[PDB]
Amino acid sequence: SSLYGRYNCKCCWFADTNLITCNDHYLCLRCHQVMLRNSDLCNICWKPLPTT
Amino acid sequence: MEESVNEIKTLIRKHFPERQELAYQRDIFLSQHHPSSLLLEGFKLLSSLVELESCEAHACQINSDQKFVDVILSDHGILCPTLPKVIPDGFKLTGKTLILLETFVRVNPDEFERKWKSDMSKLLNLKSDLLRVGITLVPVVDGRSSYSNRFLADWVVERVRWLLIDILKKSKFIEEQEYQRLIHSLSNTKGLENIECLKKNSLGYDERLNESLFVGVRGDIRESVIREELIKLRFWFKKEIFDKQLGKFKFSQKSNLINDLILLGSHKDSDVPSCPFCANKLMDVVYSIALHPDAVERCYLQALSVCNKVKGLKVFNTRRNTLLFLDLVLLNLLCDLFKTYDGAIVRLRNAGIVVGQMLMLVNDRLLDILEAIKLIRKKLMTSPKWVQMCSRTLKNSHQDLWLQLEKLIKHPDMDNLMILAQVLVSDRPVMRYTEKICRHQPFSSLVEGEQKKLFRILSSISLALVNSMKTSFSSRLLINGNVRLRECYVQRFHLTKNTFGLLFYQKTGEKSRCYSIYLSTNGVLEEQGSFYCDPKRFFLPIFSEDVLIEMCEEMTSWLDFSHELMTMTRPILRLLVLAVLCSPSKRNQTFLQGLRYFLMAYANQIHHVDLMSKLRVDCMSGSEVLIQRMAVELFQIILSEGEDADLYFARRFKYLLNVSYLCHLVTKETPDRLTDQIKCFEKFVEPKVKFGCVVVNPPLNGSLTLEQEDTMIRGLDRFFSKEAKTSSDTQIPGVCKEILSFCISLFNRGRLKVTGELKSNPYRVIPKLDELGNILSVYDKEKLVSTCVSTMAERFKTKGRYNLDPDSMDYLILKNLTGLVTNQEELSVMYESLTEDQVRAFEGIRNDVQMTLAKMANSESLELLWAPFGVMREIKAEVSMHEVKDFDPDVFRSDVYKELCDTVYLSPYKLTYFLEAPQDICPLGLLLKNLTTIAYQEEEFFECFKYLLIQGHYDQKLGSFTNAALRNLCFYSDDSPTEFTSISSNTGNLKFGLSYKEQVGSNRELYVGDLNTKLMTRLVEDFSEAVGSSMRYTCLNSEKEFERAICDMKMAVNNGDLSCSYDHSKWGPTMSPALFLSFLHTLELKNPRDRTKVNLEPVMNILKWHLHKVVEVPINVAEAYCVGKLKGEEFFHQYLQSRDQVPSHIMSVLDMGQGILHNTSDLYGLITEQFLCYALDLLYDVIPVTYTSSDDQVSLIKIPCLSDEKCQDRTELLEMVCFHEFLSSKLNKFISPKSVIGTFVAEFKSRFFVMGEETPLLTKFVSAALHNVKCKTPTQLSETIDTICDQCIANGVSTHIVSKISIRVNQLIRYSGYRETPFGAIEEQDVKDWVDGSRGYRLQRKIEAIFSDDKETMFIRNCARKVFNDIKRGKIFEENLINLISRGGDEALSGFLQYAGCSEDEIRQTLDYRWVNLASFGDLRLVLRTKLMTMPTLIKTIQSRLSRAFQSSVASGFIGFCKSMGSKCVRDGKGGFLYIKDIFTRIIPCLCGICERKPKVIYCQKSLQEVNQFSKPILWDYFSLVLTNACELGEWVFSAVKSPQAPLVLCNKNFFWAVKPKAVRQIEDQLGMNHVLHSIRRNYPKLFEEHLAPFMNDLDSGRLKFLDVCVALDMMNENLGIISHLLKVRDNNVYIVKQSDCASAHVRQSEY
Ligand SMILES: [Mg+2]
Ligand SMILES: [Zn+2]
Ligand SMILES: [Zn+2]
Repeated sequence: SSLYGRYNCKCCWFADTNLITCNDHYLCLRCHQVMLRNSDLCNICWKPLPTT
Repeated sequence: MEESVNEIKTLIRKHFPERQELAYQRDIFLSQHHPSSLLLEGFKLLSSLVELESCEAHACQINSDQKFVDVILSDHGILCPTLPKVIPDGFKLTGKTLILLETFVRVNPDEFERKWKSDMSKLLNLKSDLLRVGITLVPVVDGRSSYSNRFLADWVVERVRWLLIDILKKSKFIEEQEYQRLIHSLSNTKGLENIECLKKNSLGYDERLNESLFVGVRGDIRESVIREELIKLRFWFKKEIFDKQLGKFKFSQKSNLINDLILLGSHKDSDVPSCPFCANKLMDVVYSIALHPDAVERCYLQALSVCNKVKGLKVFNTRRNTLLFLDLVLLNLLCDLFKTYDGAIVRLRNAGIVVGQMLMLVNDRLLDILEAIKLIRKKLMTSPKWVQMCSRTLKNSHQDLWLQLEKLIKHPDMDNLMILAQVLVSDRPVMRYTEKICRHQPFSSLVEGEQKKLFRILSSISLALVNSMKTSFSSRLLINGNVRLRECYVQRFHLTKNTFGLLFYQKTGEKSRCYSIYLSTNGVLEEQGSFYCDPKRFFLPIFSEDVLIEMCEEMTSWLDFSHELMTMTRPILRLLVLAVLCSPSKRNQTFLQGLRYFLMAYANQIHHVDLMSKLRVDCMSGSEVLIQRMAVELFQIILSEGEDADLYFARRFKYLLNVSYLCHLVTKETPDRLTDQIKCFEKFVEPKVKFGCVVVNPPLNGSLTLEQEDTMIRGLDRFFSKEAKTSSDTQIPGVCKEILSFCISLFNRGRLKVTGELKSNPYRVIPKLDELGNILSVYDKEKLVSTCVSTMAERFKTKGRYNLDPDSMDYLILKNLTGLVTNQEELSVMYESLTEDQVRAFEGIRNDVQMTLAKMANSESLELLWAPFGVMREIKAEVSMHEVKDFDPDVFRSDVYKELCDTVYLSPYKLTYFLEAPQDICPLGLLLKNLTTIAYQEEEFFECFKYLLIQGHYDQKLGSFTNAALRNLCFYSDDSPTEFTSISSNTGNLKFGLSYKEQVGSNRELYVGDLNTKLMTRLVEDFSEAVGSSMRYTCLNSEKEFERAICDMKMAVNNGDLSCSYDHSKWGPTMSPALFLSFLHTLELKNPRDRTKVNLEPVMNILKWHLHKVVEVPINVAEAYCVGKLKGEEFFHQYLQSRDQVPSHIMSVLDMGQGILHNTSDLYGLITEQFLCYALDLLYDVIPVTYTSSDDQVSLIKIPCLSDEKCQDRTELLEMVCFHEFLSSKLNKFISPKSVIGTFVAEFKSRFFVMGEETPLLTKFVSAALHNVKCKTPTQLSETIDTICDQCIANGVSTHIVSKISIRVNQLIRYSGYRETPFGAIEEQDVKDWVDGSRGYRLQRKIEAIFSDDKETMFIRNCARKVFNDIKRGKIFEENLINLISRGGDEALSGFLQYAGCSEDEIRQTLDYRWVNLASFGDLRLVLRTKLMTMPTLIKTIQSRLSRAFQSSVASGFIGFCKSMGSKCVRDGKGGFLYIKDIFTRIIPCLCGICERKPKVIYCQKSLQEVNQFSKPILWDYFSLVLTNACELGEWVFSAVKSPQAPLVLCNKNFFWAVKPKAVRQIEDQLGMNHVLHSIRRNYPKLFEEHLAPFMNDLDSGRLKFLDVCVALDMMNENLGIISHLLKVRDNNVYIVKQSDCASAHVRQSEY
């Protein structure tokens, strides 16, 4: 579709279930808490992670 | 007065009869008055004039009464039997050796060569049967382009060449059948289309040719028939092909893929051991060395330099007495230093000179003690003097200073030499030709230093491997399944403070050999191994031991998200990149490039069913099993991990894709030439034999027999007979006429997405074809032998008495081969530029020329004694291959005669068959006795046996109404088209020839054409390029819609459309010109202005010729098949079964030449693809769009609705895509198994777009930068590596890999004469100089980085700012500078500093920093490795701009470049070239202040007096660079440089974004022609400096602002190059960089 990008999350490509949104992109619920306790409140860059 | 006596009968009183006789043809020209005789006896007179000039130019007698070769040999007494009965123009016959010549004049470049080949092969057939008389024939043919004789000249344009055709065309009504031959011959014109003026006769073959092409193709069908047919076809397909699981595509699963991969490459069932080192013979040698297992030398290397300088100049008689004299010198020097010094052999001379019982020698060779002296006692006891008899030749025939001492003396002291031979007792090498003790530690346990050290040792070994071809290709040994190594070569490489390393071998040349690395640390030798390797495959890892480690570390750094994934994949990748380099093969390329198809099939959803049958390449040679295990085991550790497996899949995707692109580490070129020249003939003929439409040897002048017509018609009938409802799927080539007619019918009326709009009206040396890629052809060899015999057969006719033929004949040969640019120095630099195979070509020419000149002399069948003696084991049992087999005794074999069959035959008692003494300038009539004696004394025995068998007379086979077919003229142009059938053009049948092209997967074939068939192809390709250029969706020869396809495909992957990546298979051999005829026959293509039908009939008549074309069987495969099986391949089956003499010509319906009809098939694959878009839009809900590119396509199909769960109907896309594949089989387009369909990944021309951005290909661009070093000059390869490192930093590599490729190419120049230039190659230590910069800004940063204080280069930027502000703004303006630029530079720099206002205390202070040039008085004369027979700076490229095959290797290029940098290369004014060693040894060494900022690149003035003519400043070049870039980029270049504050910010390595090149704001606004008119108004008017291709007053305006100051700088300074830049657009402008390469880059403001 046209808003947003498809429905998959950018982290793992293969995931279209009850995921959550994020700044310009979606995130799955596994990848959210993984990337939350991986590094910080972000990536190494700033794509991800709005607060809960 | 009939206007025939006007200026014919009376102007013929005015000519010059200045040669052979008085009136001979003119007396029988005055007599006639009747014009039928007056013309026929007129052009015969003019042709007699042309042949009479052309014979005395070659100095032969005229063939007087048109007599044949049989009666012309039986004139003198040489009685010859029957013969092919040819008429020559002239003949010489100086006694058993005859020159035969023919002359002709053809104006056109097309019909020049088709007469030259014709009369050459009419003469060269005559040579093969002059054995019965034993005469050596030499043929010569001269064709010219005019009648420019010596007799009457040169207002011939008003003579008979113009008006005899006027007399013909006027008085045509007398009987003559008038021709376009006589107009086209006698006139002079200098070619495009509208071929319709030819006659078009037709035959009974052409009507059945048209009954098989244009029958069912109609294309006027209405649409609602076609829609019903397509719905019925879909019903049949879903019933009886799909739903029975007979489709070709299927879904993918994320477990069965990797569980069939590890049963594909991972060989479980092989006995190859598990560690990588034991599997490869070269990779444990690298492992064994990777653990550690000056006052005398200066007195030896200088003497060895003098020694091989003596070896360079020819001094003595034979090429063994040179080696014996030189080792006598070295052996006396060995005895000398043993007693003088104290630090003898035991302490200090074991630093490389002696290795234990063996010592160094002349051309990087070794020879042992006690066999050197046993060899030198051989002839010094037989020949009494041999020293004073031989040192006199060095006493008064060299330069006679000797550069030597009491070393070269008489009979050496053998007494202390035995003390030498008993101190040096024994350690002698093995070099073994020709298991389970795993003493190799596991690679994952080695500390990081030893892994990097395993890279270093491979660098050093590979450098010695490439240097092993530097040895001379004509030098041999003295003495000459493991062995024991008496003498050998050596290529020693250095490791540490005392350790060494040697590399023994035993042959010379450029192919694979037996090598044996030792390791001699402190004089103690040590075994390390032995291996075979092909040395020219090892060019990549030469100085690159930090490119590859930083590459592997970058790929590891992509996997940053988790440790114990990058501490686990780090040694697997290092060993992968190490084992790929340690064994290159085509099998490793063909494996590793096939894993991107696997990775896309794992990424997308749908894939072909024969995918896993194409990924498997079968194995050889043991190590390939381990490289396949490491490939397929690196995959299942990136993907397929535990619970957090596919966490960041984009990083894993680009990681495994760049692992798959490590097939570019292995070399792109061929492993062997004859196996690929076979493998590209059983890839040419295997589709045609299976299809069954092969005729062999057509009659080739046009017409055909009956059964060849019938085979052609049967192939046509099988082609157009596929049935629209059967199951002959993608295996069999053809086309059904129903679906093709549907495609044409919907194209004619406008319903497809491309119509017949048709803007822009669509009408708008002598190589032979059998032998492609060879070094020397047959025709070229007899050209060259004819050249040298006819040249040096009259040199000592007018200058001597046939008594003077020195080694200047080799100078004739070498200047004919290598051209030019004297007498044993440039003869040496010409002979040291021939590759080994063309060295053998040279030797085969020169012994032939010497044989002919030995036969040239005159001033028997009664005494033939014994050429071999008739008491040995043979008389003529196996040397009967001299009168039946192997026609001439020059190619008599010695293979089964191994090493001593021949030398037993070489013992007579030195009779008349040998000569008593070796000569040097031996007269003719006794050459072959000199040659057999100089081959006897040589210890080169089989050559001497062949010279005896030439001497013993063993070459014989025991000899002991008119104007109709008078093509007997010099200008009657029979090879010109007048009529044409459907197969012919009155000339021939459009010949072609085969070669290969050396890609990285598999070698694609390549067809070349004759000169007459290279313009017809050009007509058709230009027509279809025009017609396709009117269209909208093709992508082959455009760029606008290629960027538009990229911009659509990024969006289609980022939104979620089904993005299927297709690839068609066998596009070359399966297409056919019959398909393009039947397609184009019923198109419309309406004109732009008036909309009238284009007459497509000329392209029909050319495509019929393309249909009936002929090719040539290559002669190297036609000999390698008749050698084979001696009275197992699909081509070999159709080579043995033919009951003709031999097959040589192949004609068939198929094959559509590879690249020959390329744009036409782009049209076909465009229109039929749009038709399949229509069918899939009709039969489904989708809306497709394609981007075909003549071989492959991409199709971005979107699905309207149902993006929700519980689909049950949407997941059955399989019948759609299998039906697309079914119809594509129906048209002709077969889809290959490498074609993967789905979302998440799209690929088109290898671009690989992805959800996030795109995937950068690190490995492709780095491995393209590394082995693409082709070398002409250092500044040429310097800007070449600048453009490669430019286009590879556009694509996301880091700056560290770029800087290490820069360091590699700097150190790769410096392995030759060049010391260091301040311009260098390219910028080491760079950051931001690539986005807002060019070549000028990188050289500017390099020169500013030399002066690393920013106090001296400033005061040059301020001067540039003053002159630049005073050309544009205020109160001073400069308009008089061209006289200041051209006066040299030093005073010019002081003049441009005078404009700013400077003191004399500082205008000479900045004039002091200076650099040594080597291209000051011109350019370096270096002769490079190129093919046999292949003023200022910017003027040549502007002359190239105004005018709008066989391959070679890279390591041989670097060896030829390093050999042509130690010769007399540098130039010094008046000629008389010198060395680079001579110039750099005269520099005065001082610590003179200036030389302590960057030493031995920047010198002071007071240390360059002795060499002062090679000394320029850099502040002039720095001022020139700062001015000429600020012409064309920025005013910010005049500021300073400061740190960008470098804060503690987020240190991400993976936030690649894209940047636009900012601040490239020029001044000048669209140049291109406004400098050519500027290059006359302020330059001196050198518009007439070779005024080629004018735009003056036919094809000018000007006055652009800054070019007055900004072209003269390009004109005089050698290496700015700014007008090459500003006449071109940028190549990237899409730069993609990191986040910390823009927060850590130098900030140079405009005004700050
Ligand atoms: Mg493709
Ligand atoms: Zn996710
Ligand atoms: Zn081992």
